[PDB]
Amino acid sequence: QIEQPYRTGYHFQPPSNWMNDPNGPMLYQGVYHFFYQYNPYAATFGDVIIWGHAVSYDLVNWIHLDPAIYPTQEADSKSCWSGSATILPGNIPAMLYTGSDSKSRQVQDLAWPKNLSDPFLREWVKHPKNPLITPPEGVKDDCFRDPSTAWLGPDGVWRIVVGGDRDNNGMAFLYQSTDFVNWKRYDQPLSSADATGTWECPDFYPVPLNSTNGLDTSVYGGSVRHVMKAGFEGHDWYTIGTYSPDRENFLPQNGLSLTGSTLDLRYDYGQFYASKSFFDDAKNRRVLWAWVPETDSQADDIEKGWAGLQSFPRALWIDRNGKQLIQWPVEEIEELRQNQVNLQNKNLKPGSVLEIHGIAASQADVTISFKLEGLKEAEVLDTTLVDPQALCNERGASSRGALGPFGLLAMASKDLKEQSAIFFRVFQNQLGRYSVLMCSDLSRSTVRSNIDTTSYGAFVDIDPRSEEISLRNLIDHSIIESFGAGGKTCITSRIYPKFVNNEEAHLFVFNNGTQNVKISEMSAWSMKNAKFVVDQS
Ligand SMILES: *[C@H]1O[C@H](CO)[C@@H](O[C@@H]2O[C@H](CO)[C@@H](O[C@H]3O[C@H](CO)[C@@H](O)[C@H](O)[C@@H]3O)[C@H](O)[C@H]2NC(C)=O)[C@H](O)[C@H]1NC(C)=O
Ligand SMILES: *[C@@H]1O[C@H](CO)[C@@H](O[C@@H]2O[C@H](CO)[C@@H](O)[C@H](O)[C@H]2NC(C)=O)[C@H](O)[C@H]1NC(C)=O
Ligand SMILES: OC[C@H]1N[C@H](CO)[C@@H](O)[C@@H]1O
Repeated sequence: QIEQPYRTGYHFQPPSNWMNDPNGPMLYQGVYHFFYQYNPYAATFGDVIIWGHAVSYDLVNWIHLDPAIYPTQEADSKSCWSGSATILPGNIPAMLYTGSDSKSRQVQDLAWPKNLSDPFLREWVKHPKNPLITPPEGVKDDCFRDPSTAWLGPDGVWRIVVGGDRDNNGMAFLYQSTDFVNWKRYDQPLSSADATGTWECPDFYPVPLNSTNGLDTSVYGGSVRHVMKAGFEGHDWYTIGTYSPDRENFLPQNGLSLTGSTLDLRYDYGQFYASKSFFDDAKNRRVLWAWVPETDSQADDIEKGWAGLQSFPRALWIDRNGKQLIQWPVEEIEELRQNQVNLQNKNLKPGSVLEIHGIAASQADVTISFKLEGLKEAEVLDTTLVDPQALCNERGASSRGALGPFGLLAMASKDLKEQSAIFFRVFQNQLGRYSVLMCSDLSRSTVRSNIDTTSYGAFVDIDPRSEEISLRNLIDHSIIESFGAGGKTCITSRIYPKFVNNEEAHLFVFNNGTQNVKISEMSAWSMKNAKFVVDQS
């Protein structure tokens, strides 16, 4: 028998209880800081939410600390909601966050470490003039929140954004200040969309063109572009554009307002929400934290007594062609790798299933690369308007085609009665150009009742003719982060097979199509647990 079969081994998550929106991430004095929305009283959202706190020297192995920001003054008596962190000149970190005041309205609060001597910033103090910012003119007291990391303009003035809506038209309210205490709403929003509802946890940063690293938020230039990100309709979206401080104007690259349609871009197309990035000036990389909600019954959450996991921190950067963003787990994860199992030049005959042996199947890192031959045989399906989620949900692992479904069977039982399939499908349009679809077929992930087993999918932007379809998977018990094409298309999935209570998990590579495919290379590593020390009291 096995207890707590769903807690992860190397993904960040508190000892117990509920967690969501990751908060004010930052790198201060050689230490990585992470904060998270926490309900110290149950395994479900509640009327009282504080800021969880934990530190790490490598984003992998953590140390849980006492909660940092909790309601102490009127400006946040009901709860301390999401916010961001900004290290101001002088090496002093500032925390701006949304609070729920006595009158139950959402406002912006400021706070900062109280004992900078302390490597772990255990104790924090609020400013006295809190709240620093209150809902604008025509804005409802529960539609104004999630302030961003601030950025300093060449003119010496700061800039931040706050989420919310104006008559149900999601917006990025922009405020400016010189001291970081007195703020004034700017005349227009930084950006916005219609009928999208409250924009949550906005994020606005610069990405260096033709590079693969990050920049300090405050950077700007002609060889730089800006990502305007926002959550809404249960998903986090973004858009690459150009920023011009002089008029606080954001001009999208594709020239579209966010729509939440299969027309826009998301970081991850599965369970991924309330994401926030931050600049790591030690390794020159922009890191991305994101909340991964549960998919099992609320009843189930109260039983296991915990909800919420954080994605494994991924590095962010704009693509070579500059039209989309790329993500990849930070190198530190590599140090968790134990033993390995390879495969090279292995054909997967039509309708076959090859098992990977010797790996720690339930907690591993698996990369696999397919070599396609005979594309002319691709099914015929113009994909200009097709919605991939519908397609993976209609054509699962058991729907045989020409090229694909071919891929990986993770968190699977020995009898394949329960399985989670991450795979591909290659299609071709009348004119002869190809398209690749990536899927996460959770339809058979678990036999348990009351579990959301919806599947997730997205189209991968590569050329099957020239490049091989690559796929890495971070398998950690109840979460699977599927990285396709080197991070050009990511998909996080939560699954809860029943077998994980008695039997051990299995790992397979498979091809259920009619056309033969070959495994160019398959590198699989068993992943050891991440160290989680506790220093609270
Ligand atoms: C991909 O290849 C097959 C594509 O159909 C798929 O077959 C599985 O087995 C049969 C078809 O041979 C079907 O199962 C039927 O019987 C079960 C009884 O256990 C019913 O519950 C099903 O609803 C259905 O009537 C399924 O179509 C299919 N899946 C299973 C095992 O139920 C293979 O499974 C696919 N390869 C893998 C392992 O992903
Ligand atoms: C401010 O932070 C420092 C650094 O952690 C604290 O100093 C440590 O205090 C413990 C006992 O509380 C000692 O065992 C360590 O030797 C101290 N280290 C240093 C660097 O002095 C200090 O106590 C904190 N002050 C407050 C306000 O609690
Ligand atoms: O826990 C409160 C936070 N949940 C939302 C995102 O899920 C944020 O807008 C809000 O600040």
